[PDB]
Amino acid sequence: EFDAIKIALASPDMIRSWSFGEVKKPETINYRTFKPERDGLFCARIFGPVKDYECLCGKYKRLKHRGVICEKCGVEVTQTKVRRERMGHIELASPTAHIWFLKSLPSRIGLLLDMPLRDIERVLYFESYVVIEGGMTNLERQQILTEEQYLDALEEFGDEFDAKMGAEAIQALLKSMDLEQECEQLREELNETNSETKRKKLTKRIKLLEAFVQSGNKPEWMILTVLPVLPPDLRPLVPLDGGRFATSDLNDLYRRVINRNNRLKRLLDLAAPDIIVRNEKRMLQEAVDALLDNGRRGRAITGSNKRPLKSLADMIKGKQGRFRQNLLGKRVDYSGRSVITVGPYLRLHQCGLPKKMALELFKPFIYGKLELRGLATTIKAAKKMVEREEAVVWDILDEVIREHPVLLNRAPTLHRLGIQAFEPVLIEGKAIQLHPLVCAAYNADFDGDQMAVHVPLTLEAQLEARALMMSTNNILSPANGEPIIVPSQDVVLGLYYMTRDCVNAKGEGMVLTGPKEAERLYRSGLASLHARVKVRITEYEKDANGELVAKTSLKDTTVGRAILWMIVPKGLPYSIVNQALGKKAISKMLNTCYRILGLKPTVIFADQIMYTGFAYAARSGASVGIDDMVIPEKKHEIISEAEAEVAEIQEQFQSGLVTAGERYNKVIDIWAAANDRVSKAMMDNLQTETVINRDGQEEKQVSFNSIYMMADSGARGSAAQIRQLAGMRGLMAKPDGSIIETPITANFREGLNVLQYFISTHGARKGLADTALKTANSGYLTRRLVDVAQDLVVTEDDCGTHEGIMMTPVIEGGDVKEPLRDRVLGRVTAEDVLKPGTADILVPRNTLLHEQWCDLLEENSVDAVKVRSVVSCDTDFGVCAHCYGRDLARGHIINKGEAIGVIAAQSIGEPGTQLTMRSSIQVKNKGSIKLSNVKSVVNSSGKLVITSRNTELKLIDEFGRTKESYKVPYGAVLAKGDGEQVAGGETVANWDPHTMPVITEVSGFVRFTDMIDGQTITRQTDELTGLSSLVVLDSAERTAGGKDLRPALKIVDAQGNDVLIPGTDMPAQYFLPGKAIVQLEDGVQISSGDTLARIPQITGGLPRVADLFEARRPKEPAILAEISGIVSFGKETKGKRRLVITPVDGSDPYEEMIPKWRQLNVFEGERVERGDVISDGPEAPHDILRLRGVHAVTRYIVNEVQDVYRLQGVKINDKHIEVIVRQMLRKATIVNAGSSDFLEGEQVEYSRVKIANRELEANGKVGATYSRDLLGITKASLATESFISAASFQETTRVLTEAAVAGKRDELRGLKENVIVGRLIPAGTGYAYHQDRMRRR
Amino acid sequence: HARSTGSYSLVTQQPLGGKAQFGGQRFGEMEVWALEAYGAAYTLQEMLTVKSDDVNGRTKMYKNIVDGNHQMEPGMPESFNVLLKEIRSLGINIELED
Amino acid sequence: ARVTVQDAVEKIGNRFDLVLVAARRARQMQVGGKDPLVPEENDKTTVIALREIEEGLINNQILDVRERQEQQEQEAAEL
RNA sequence: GCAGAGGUUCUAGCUACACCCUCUAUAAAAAACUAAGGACCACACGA
DNA sequence: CTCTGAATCTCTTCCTCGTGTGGTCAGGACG
DNA sequence: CGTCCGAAGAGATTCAGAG
Ligand SMILES: [Mg+2]
Repeated sequence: EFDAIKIALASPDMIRSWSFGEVKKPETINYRTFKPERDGLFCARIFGPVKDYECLCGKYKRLKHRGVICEKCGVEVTQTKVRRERMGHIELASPTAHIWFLKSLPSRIGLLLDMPLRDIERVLYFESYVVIEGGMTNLERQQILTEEQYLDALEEFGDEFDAKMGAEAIQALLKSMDLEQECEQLREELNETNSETKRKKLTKRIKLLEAFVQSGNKPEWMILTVLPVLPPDLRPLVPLDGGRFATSDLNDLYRRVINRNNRLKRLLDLAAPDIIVRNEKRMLQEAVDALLDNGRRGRAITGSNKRPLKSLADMIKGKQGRFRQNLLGKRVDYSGRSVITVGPYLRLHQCGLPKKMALELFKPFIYGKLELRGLATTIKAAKKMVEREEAVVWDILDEVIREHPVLLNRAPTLHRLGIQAFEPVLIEGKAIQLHPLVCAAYNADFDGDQMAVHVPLTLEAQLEARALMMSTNNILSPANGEPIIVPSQDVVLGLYYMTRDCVNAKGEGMVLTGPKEAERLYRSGLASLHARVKVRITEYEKDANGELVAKTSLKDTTVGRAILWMIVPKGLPYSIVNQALGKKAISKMLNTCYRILGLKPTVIFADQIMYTGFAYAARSGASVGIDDMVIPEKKHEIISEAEAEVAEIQEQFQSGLVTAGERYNKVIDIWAAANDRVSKAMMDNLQTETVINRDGQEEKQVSFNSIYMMADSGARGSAAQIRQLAGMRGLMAKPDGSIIETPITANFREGLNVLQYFISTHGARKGLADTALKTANSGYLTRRLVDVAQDLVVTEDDCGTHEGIMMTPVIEGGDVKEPLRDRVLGRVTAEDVLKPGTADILVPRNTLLHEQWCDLLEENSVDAVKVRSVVSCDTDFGVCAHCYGRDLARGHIINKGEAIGVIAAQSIGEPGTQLTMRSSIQVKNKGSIKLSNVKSVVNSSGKLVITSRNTELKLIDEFGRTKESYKVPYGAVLAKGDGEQVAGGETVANWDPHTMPVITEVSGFVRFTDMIDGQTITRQTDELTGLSSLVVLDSAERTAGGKDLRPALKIVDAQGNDVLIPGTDMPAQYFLPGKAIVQLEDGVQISSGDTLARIPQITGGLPRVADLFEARRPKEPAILAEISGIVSFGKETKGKRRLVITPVDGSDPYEEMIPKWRQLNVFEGERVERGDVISDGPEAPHDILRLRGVHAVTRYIVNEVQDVYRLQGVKINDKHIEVIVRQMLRKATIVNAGSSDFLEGEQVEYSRVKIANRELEANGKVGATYSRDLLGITKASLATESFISAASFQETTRVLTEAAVAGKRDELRGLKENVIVGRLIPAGTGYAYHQDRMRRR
Repeated sequence: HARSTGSYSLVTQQPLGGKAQFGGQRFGEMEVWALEAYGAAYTLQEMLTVKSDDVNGRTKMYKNIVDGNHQMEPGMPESFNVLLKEIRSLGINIELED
Repeated sequence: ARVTVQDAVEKIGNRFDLVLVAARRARQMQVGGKDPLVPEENDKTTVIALREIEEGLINNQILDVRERQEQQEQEAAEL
């Protein structure tokens, strides 16, 4: 219907145009009669008639009298709904500043005038006079002059000089100033002054002035002469409550504002003394401030119940504001709620639903069908028929529920699968029945959990619900390719009990014709459910070109595993049902079924497996009892040993051999050892103790105990959750987190001591409070993630970009956390992968890596695969399908259009509730060892030493893959050589953790140059070996006398001539910094790789993810080499040491300040490339993006957040993190304007500058260069081109103020904009409509 | 708490804060995000416009369903008009281009 | 009756244009007197449209050309 | 059946979301029928 | 003496839906 | 019968160290 939305500063004439009148009486209504006040806030003439086409007097009461006002009262007669849009204005006697521009953080009014805000709101509050047009005076146009100084000026500036005060005075200033003149005046100060901070302030002023010379806005408009009022129906009298008519809302603020305005009018016409008039003007200013934004001053005006009364800005911001309460998400009709019920008889495509709920929700449909069939002539009679619940109504109801999906909806819809469609099955009752499989997807319990049901109305709505939202269409969660409808708790236990074996069970040994015979034997009761019997199966495989071949063989198995064979579809092999079939096995089964058979066979197989699991779990009778949890017989002796050990430790501490700290550490260690021992004893008693024969003498099998079956199967439970039942509960921590010295030895099968239960409830309360805080933190993170997203949809199909990220299996010192098979699956490569054979196109350039390709990758032993990343995509206002990859919910490429920003945000934020809050190098296995970027010189010991700093051991096996990766500290000696085969279990590199060696690159004679004993390095004594060792004094500790001279170590030969670096004219000098112990004195020869000086030397929870996504700089940021070159030092650590890096070829205009306490891994004789770390500690993403590139920072953040998610046992595909990061760094800064219109200081969206410079480079012109910058989610979201999106997120007042100053027009084009407006969403079915609309323009 | 049509609120959000008062359940911001994640732009649009606050839209949808033609007359949410009036009343002209 | 729309989306590889085309088909069936080509089995319009798409005889191109022909004989009705 | 009135009932009924018939300045042979308002703050609880 | 970095001060939220209750400008008398 | 009175981080704002 309508084009883009624009926002601008409201001109007073525009306000007059808006208003259909002018309110004068403060009074709203009469109580004598609910008729509105003649000139009050509720008024008929100003805002239209109260009743539908009736006047106040009632002279005209029919529709034919529309468009004519009354006579005695002169009120227009029209619809009452017109009263919801007619506005009015208040003619303020004295102009009042708008608080939004006044008390803004940047202070629009103050910044525009380039004067401090203290002065501004001093002159607003009538306690200091500004000097309008000072002219031929000492005082200037922008000058403060309080009462006494004003009198001092007045008594001797009695000329025509005038210095107005108040908001009128600032209006005078704003009128006097010319915006263009100020811009051209400040341009030369911008071009001249070299101060960074000062120029930053000048640009901020220039931006404000430019945003007013471009937009049709006048600076004077900020001061508001007329105050608009809302339509009365938007701020009504509130329900009568028996005539009480009372609520502290806008009506009250408007009443007080009108009262003050009338008082000012009376005083102005009365010519009251200036002090009283000034006080009343201050009161009016405070009233307008409270009206617009209450709480933007010290005292928030308070209504009844002594609470801040909601203002005109409290209803546009916050959770209860109009945006997030009525636009972003709004209540809906055709909706009902009830507790949920299992109802296993249902299929996941359908759900149970009460008759009353179907009758109430589908009332219009029932009325329509009744009218069509003629059962009721009219809607009114049909409605009565629905009330009578006549039997004919139920038959009609069954017709409108045949194929009408409903949207089951749980309240905390964390992710996409929170709401799913279902075909309602009419059930008698009052509880909605939810299919058991989708409970895991819903994260829904059956403990009073309630979920709303919504009824799609239009054919488009029902049809898209059926096509997309059906549980049949949602098998794989959007977070990862793993199935989401997997048998979760009880059916998995039934399958696990089904697929086991006794070594001697009834009916074991005989051969079975097939699964039918197995079912016949089990049901007849003459053969046990799980007995090892050979069966004949017709296994079907599709190894042909889609054709299924039949293989018949006698596979040894059990009866229970044979039962499942008739359930599985034809394509699945028998090797998947021949195991114990725990939770992981069933998940792998369902994934293979989805990837082989498809979707419909997977749905049918899931339903059948659910049926059989439930049925045979019922037949199993897998109960729980006291005898089912066994106490280890060795638990008593383990407890006795632990008590003896703690007694010995306490006795040692009493003597004084061990102090408190080491005693505490020893006790904790020995109690942990006892806990591990008792846990192992419990597991042995729970899975090994079972003794059962084989018709022979004796045999031992895996236990059939109830708790072991319910825990090992993965049905429900874990290692700690089973330890806390039979074994020692373990050391339980205090509130602060420090461990109680004495653990809760007693388990839950036995009783607990009162102190033991006190520690237990300490831990439980800590966990409950942690969960209560963590769910709120995760909700906030999900909101931020969604809103930094929601403008990113798959707009194209391909971009032809060769860029991407090189996907490599992640190694964090240990084993392979995620193999490349599960890391690149579903993503489209960027360049051809090759096997060890070179120039081999194993996988072509632009083929999606499905299961077959990934399986081929593993057997070809690939190491690193370059893949097209969503970050590297060059598509504007979206990304292409190929750069994203698989949908992760359907086995194909992402559909052109589907919104992936919201999918990624929900996938990231869903596990937020599941998160938390608080040497030597040894080879592991056999394999080759090669080093990357390594410089080594053979020493006299035959070992290997490293000259580079980022040498990093990668362990290559005989397959060519990197089994292990270890970081090599500088100077660490390597026992083995390059490419030397090593056997797992022996250390290859070892070093002193508290020592930084200065090992020499080339052996030879070293002369002590600039070494003075007494001034630079004092010869300290030694009380340990008897031979003194030279220790270099610290620069801060040593005086300036020994500080000016530069310590150095010159290398010479036997003839005394200097030795130069191989290939470098610079001699191999070495600098010794402070605190460097030099055992080797002068005249001592040094071999290669010999140490010269022995220089001596976190969170992973939800807050870590929040910091990572907000791009928070760490408390101790790691310094990275901004430029590549040699290192030089400047100041003598005068408070802040400065470091300068100069390249061999280029200039050195970069200087960095480094505090003394920061450890430096770099010296002044080595070459460091750009991005190499200098200090130690966490590195901010901003520096990584600036130096190492966008791909490097994307990889860093993806790896960090995945490692955070790894510890909690939750897996999220890296594409979600990648797209969120792409949305994070969508802003760019133009370092050189070039020929583009963009200014240098200006930062613009990367899409804008990319489009502009690609257009400029399309022809002979040269495009402008830019510098991309990374900013946090909560900062990228507000800093967006859409004002209506940033306003809806956070800081609504600031965003709206900046938009109104800018005059910027929102073009919609984002999911959340079109949601707020209420039009089609450019995400799914609306994407085609939006692209048609664009192509029609 | 099942409901089809009932009395509406000040902002004209039809469900009227569901309780004893006959109400519809708040299709909150999380559920809107969930539909956005799906390829849903018709059910979401209908349930954020013609099912909640569009007075002309609501009347037309009711008349259409009782007619048997489940056709959505989109219109515009009245909550957005309320927001426009509230932002204008602050003194910030926010309007639409035709 | 139908449970899943898989074969339909292998017929129409968009999963989004499928909804639009089947919605147009359902609109033709309800608002117009159009007879569904697959005979119904006590099925609603929104699912019989998906049944029509499943057999492959109804999609965006066939629907567009069919409505274009109907418009053509609509001009030709008055000669 | 769109601007009004009348009719057999029951003050009033003209599509008000709304139910039957008449015509453009005139009132009755006629059974099924009728109503279109409604906030915030706190508490407790559930998931 | 004028900015530099740094301490200080101020703003801006800090989940998402339900179900029961209860309390809320309060003009007041005079032409 | 009507009518007039913790907490956590970011950014602006001082504010300060050093030549
Ligand atoms: Mg539950």
